[PDB]
Amino acid sequence: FGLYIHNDTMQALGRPQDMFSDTAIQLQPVFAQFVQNIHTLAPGSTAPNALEPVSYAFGGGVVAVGGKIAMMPIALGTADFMIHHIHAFQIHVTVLILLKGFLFARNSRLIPDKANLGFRFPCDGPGRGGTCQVSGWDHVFLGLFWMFNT
Amino acid sequence: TKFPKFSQDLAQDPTTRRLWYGIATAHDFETHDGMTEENLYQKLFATHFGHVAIIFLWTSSLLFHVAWQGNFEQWIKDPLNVRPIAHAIWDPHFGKAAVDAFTQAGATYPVNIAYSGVYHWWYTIGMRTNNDLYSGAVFLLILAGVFLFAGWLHLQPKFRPSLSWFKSAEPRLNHHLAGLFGVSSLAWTGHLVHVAIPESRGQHVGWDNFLTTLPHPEGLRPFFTGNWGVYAANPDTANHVFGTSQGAGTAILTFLGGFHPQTQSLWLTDMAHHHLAIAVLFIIAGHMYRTNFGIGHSIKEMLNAKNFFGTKTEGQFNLPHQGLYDTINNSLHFQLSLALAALGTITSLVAQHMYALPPYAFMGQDFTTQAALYTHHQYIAVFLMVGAFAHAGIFWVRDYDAEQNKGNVLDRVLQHKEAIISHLSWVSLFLGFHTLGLYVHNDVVVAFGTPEKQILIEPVFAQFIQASHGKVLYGLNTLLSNPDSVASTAGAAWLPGWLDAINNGTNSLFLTIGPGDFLVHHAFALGIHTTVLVLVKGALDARGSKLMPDKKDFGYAFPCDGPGRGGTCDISAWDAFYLALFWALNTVGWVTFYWHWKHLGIWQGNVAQFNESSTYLMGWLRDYLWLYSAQLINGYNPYGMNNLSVWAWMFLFGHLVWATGFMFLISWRGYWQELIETLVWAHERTPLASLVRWKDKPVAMSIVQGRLVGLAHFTVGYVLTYAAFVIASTAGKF
Amino acid sequence: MFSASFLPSILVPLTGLVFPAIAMALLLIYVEREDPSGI
Amino acid sequence: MSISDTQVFVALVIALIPGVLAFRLATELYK
Ligand SMILES: CC1=C(C/C=C(\C)CCC[C@H](C)CCC[C@H](C)CCCC(C)C)C(=O)c2ccccc2C1=O
Ligand code: SF4
Ligand code: SF4
Repeated sequence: FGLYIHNDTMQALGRPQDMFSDTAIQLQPVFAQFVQNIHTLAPGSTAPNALEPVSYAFGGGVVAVGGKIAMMPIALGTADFMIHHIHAFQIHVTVLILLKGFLFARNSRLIPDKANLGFRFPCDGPGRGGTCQVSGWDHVFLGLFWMFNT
Repeated sequence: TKFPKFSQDLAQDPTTRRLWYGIATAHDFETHDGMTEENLYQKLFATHFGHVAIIFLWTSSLLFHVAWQGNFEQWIKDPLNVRPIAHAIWDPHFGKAAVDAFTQAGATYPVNIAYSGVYHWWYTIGMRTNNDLYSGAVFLLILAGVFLFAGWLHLQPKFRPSLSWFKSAEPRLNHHLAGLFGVSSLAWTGHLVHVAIPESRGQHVGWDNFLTTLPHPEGLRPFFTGNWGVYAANPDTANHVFGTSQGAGTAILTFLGGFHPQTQSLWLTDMAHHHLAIAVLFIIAGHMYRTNFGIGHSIKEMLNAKNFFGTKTEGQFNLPHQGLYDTINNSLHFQLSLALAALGTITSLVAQHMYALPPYAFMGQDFTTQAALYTHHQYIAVFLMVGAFAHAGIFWVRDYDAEQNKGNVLDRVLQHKEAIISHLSWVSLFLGFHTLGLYVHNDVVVAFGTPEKQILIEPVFAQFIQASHGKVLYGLNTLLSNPDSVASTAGAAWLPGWLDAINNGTNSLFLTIGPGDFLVHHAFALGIHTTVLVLVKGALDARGSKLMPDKKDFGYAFPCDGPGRGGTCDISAWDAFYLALFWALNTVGWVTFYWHWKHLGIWQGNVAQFNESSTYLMGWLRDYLWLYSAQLINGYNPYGMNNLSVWAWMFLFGHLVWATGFMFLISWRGYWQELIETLVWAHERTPLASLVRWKDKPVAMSIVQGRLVGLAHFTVGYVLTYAAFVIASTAGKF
Repeated sequence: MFSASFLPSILVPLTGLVFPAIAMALLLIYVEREDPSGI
Repeated sequence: MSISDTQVFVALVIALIPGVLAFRLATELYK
């Protein structure tokens, strides 16, 4: 995200050469391209008794009908990178919240009575400062917010 | 107690023999005073490290030196004629025509010719310039140094491996047989397709351009689709020239088979496909045993299987095998003997798969190089095996427990050794008697003027196997001489080229034979038969004899057992080793001269002399003994010199040390001491020189040391002269 | 000669003669050492 | 082609790393 807003600032700052697409500073997801490629020429050798590729977004001809597209190969340039990476980002934080509630369900480093007390309860008084939202389903609250974003 | 410290005993004697015995034990570790197992194991670890380090240093030595003052590129331009360069020459004592008969290949300094043949192999690997091998030296040098330091590290306390870490085998097994060369041959294959084949086809691929250019234009297509015939694209043409592109090709893995019509060597693509095969084959062979993880074959308990399908067993193949698998892990002489025997065998095989399957270019035309290499490797091989038998013998005294092997297969061998040695003596006597009788038959019959009254045998079993491999010369129409049999549609999938090659028996590919080959091959049989005879006799007497059973406790040592019955000298368990060494030297001489005469007659095609004078031994010592030496004998003489004087000096030096050997062998230590007495008497009583005294009181030599020095002199005398003769003859006759 | 310097002219004698000399001298004085130290 | 003072160089890489490294690996075992 900070990379994203960096490029944002650069575009707003009359420094367009500091952008990150093909026409500027480079980065290219070669792995997806190569896997799609090795998928393109699959039939004949890997699939002898097979006529056309499995789909046409990887490779093949642009299949259509009328003045209306059915399927064409999809292009992965530069913008794919940060999009997939922020996908992974949010999935990571989601797992973080949920698994955190999972492990720290029965005993925390401060609350040793959680499972001794329940999993649906608001708080444990203003001890240690505050303790509100120390159950688990509030963890899943935050998690469902995050998965909404995702 | 200082010298020798490793034995407090030997430093308690004021006789010069101390020094003599001081330097004949420093590499017998387990005999030093006070060192248990793990000490020995760890220092053996380190010392083996040092050995491979100095091997690397040696390689760097030769390679840097040829990089310095050689003509490798001048050998690139005119390969089949330009001669390689060994190194520079520097001796003030030198002659006159030396500088006058040395400076060639455009050089102005006294160059030294090279014979080992690293140029051909290296260019085959695809080198072009001096800087290549310059950097090569520079970096394997640092490799050697780092390896040395690695050896040093494990000497520190916190880096001391465990004895159990040494006993556990299966990890070493898998790691070696899969991850030592399988992956390494994979890496070599990568170097082949990335560098070697391009340089063969004339394209230069350095250390930077290799990152962007491809092995094949169809590259990465069969990578993950499975049409591997695509990489078997258009092969190289019938006119291609290495290092050029005239009729080039764009095929990576081919199976052409036979030879390449220009280098008459193995095809490089066949080599790559071969290496790939064995690599993946060893990898699938890698996971074959059981590790610390919980699957596989438990070696020390696989053969601990004494039951299957009701009928239990006596073992695998129904023979006892229980209790010895710890020994291979207990002793070291056992593994050492196995390794030595294996190595010697495959070295002989190597020496045999060279003069028919040229691996590198220009190999066949340059006779002197390949000839020297062949006899070199075979000589290396012969007493390499004797090492195996000797260490087997010494294992039999040190590393052996009785009850642990009660009734297993070893004891059942020992129980009937007698018939073995008896029948072996029998076959030796038979073959010797009859071969000598047939020889002398020929000699007398030809010694009367009538040769038709003389026997000629004719071998046909080798003839049958020759045609049966696919030779047509004899026209028997069997098994690829019969182009219609059941197996006549099989073999290589590129057997046409192989057939063109083998039919073209013009090269060294299974040449015809006659009666002589029958004779000498039976001679070889005899030779190895008596050799193994004496060796196994010494081995199976490593414990004791009928008329001297105690020797098991006397040791693999001197014991003489003075004249009980007529004498008992030479009973000491490697007395046999001397005899075996003689019996091996004469055998290897026989065989290498046979090879030499064969290929010499093949050189100019005049096979008439061999077949004509192979029967009676007069012909042997007349046709090839002195009919090639005047080309060498007059290298120097009262009239002039040549570039061979040093080789005549080789001859004569060898003869001298040879006779010195006889001197040491015949006279014994009962005469060389009386005169040392009177010769000590002198210094005591002459004036103006009685000032000085003795560092140490001198005495005569020892017996075993006398035997050893005599044998050493004999062997060194034998080695030199024959080498000089062979290379001088090959380079003087072509 | 070639592109290298004089070195192959005189670097053999010291390796040929003097280094063996010191080698054997040090060795001989080593094989007579006192007790219990030695270098 | 051939070389220059760079051979004095390749001599200089020796006598510190390999030289005294081998010296130590020798003297470890108590002359
Ligand atoms: C000659 C001989 C001797 C006598 C051999 C002796 C005394 C050894 C020879 C003395 C030394 C080895 C001579 C070498 C001296 C060198 C000249 C000194 C070396 C110094 C240089 C390196 C500078 C025996 O003791 C013997 C014992 C049993 C069987 C046969 C024989 C036998 O044949
Ligand atoms: S910490 Fe806040 S939410 Fe929790 S009990 Fe106290 S006042 Fe209520
Ligand atoms: S050589 Fe002498 S000491 Fe040795 S066994 Fe024979 S007689 Fe006895």
